[PDB]
Formats: sequence, C-alpha cells, structure tokens
Amino acid sequence: SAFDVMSQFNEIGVSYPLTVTDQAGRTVTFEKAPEKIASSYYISTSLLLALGLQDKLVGIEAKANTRNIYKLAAPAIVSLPNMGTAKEFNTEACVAATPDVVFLPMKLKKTADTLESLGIKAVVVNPEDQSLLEECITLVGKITNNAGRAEALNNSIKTFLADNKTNVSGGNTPSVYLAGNSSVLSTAGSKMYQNTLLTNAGGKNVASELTDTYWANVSYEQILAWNPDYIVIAADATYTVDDILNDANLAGCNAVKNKNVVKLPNNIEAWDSPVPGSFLGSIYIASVLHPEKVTKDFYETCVTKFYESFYGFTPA
Repeated sequence: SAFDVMSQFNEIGVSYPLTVTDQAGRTVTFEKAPEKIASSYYISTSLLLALGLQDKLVGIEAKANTRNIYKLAAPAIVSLPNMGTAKEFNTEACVAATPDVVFLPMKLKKTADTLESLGIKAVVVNPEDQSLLEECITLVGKITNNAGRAEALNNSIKTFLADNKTNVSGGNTPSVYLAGNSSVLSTAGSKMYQNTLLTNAGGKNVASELTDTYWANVSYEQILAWNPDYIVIAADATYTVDDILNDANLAGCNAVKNKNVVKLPNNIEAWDSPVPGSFLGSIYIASVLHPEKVTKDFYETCVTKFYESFYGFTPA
C-alpha cells in the first residue's frame, strides 16, 4: 500500500554543527537544534506542525485564527505572539519571544538582516511550488533534527503525486477552467501553482496562454469561447458551486450544462497553495475528471490518512 510511506521510520540523522543554505541563498549555521521556533508565514507554520513541532512554537503569523488547520491540529498555538506578515512584521514581539530561529517568507527577506543584527537566526523559505516545498521540508527537517519525519513527508507527497499522474494517464484530457477567489471571472494561467495541480490530475487549462503571474480577470464571453468541460473553483473563493450553476450568463458552457462544477475544500486547508498536503488537491481534481481511475473513496482515504499521520488528528 502507498500509505505505508506515511509511517515509514527513516533512519536519517543530522550532524551539528549544521551549515545550511536557505531559499534566499543565505548561509545559516546551527550549533544544535533550535528549541524555540517562530514562524511568520502560514505555509512554514503548517510545515512545522507536520514535522510534529507544535510545542516548540513561540510565535506565529497574523490571522492565525482564520486557519482551520490550527483549530483542528493545534488550537493552543492561536494565542501565541503575532509575528505579523509581509505587510508589517512585528519586530518587537519577535525580539520579546526570544526565539532560537525565525522562519520568514521570501517577501520578508530584508527582515532577515534585521533579525540577524539583533542576534536572532533567521531562515528564509520560499515554498511556492512543489519542488521548492519539498526542498523546504528537507531544509526545516535538517535544522530541527527531524530529517526522518521530513523524508517521510516528502516521500508521501512525491509518491501520491506520481501515482496520481499514472492513474489518470492513457485516456481523455478534459478541458478545465480554474475559477478564482473573487468571482468566476477571475482565472489562472500556466504560471500559477493551481495549473500544476490541474496538469498532475489529467486536465488541461483552457487559460494556458495567459501570461499573468497572478489571478487575472476575463469576460463571460471568453469563458464561453473556451467552453470548459469542467470548472474548478478555488478553495478560498467567496462564492460556491450553486452560485455558478445559477449564473444565467454561463448557461452556454459544457461544464454548467453537465453540472461539472466543483470547488476545492477548505474545511481543513486550502490546497491551491503549496502547503504540505496540497497534493491532495490534485487527487481531488483527478477524482472529478477521472472518477473511474481515482475514486471518491480513495480521495477520502488519502485525506484522512495524511492528516492523521502528520498532524495528529482524524478529519471528520
């Protein structure tokens, strides 16, 4: 069973002193594993929880109460000192929490210098696509002396993604419209992460020729011209499947006529950004586009096993 990889005990250790290169190219040295850890990015926080490190956290990013995964896996962390975000980093709250390491997103790269000047080790992470996420998992695993657990997480991700790609191969490749957070008219081109989820699930993006580097708006007329077989709505969208089906301006397209409209779930995590479980979004999508190859029961079992194995709770 593929699920064995999620529990495999992996005999890798870490020797200190440890010099690593972070994902901004900076060199950082650890004489031992840090015991007090701060994170100022939701992805790195999710990552730390997946490595079993909740009890070492001394600071967390803003809006922690909006993250379902903390409420299910680690609710006590929501009351930790707020480190801020790229919009505004809370330097004093960070100093006062006396962390041994702070994980920062790429957008906060200049803050690493601020923290190093104050004697605080900073590590810049950039988990913004699958390979970068996997490298970040390795990096954090090394720093925190959880390389075994990190390798199991990475193998789990690689295995299930690779299996999903093979399960869906050799038949049709349905056309798909990725609908964005703000309205059905917001969409994603090939430069976005969601496109990669979709292509690993055996679908093709009707917006592949968009050169935009983030969500971008199109017209109803363009959606009808592209005539997607399926519509997949972003996990954090404000609107729902029912909303799209009730939208008379889209009555013309295949996806609506055939009721082939779904929304990625967000009751645990949104998988349309590279959190560790994001591969589940490609399994979800495959379960919609290729249900005879990747079944709903299989998808459900993946979600349950993944969050049990790495986050210590049983999804409901």
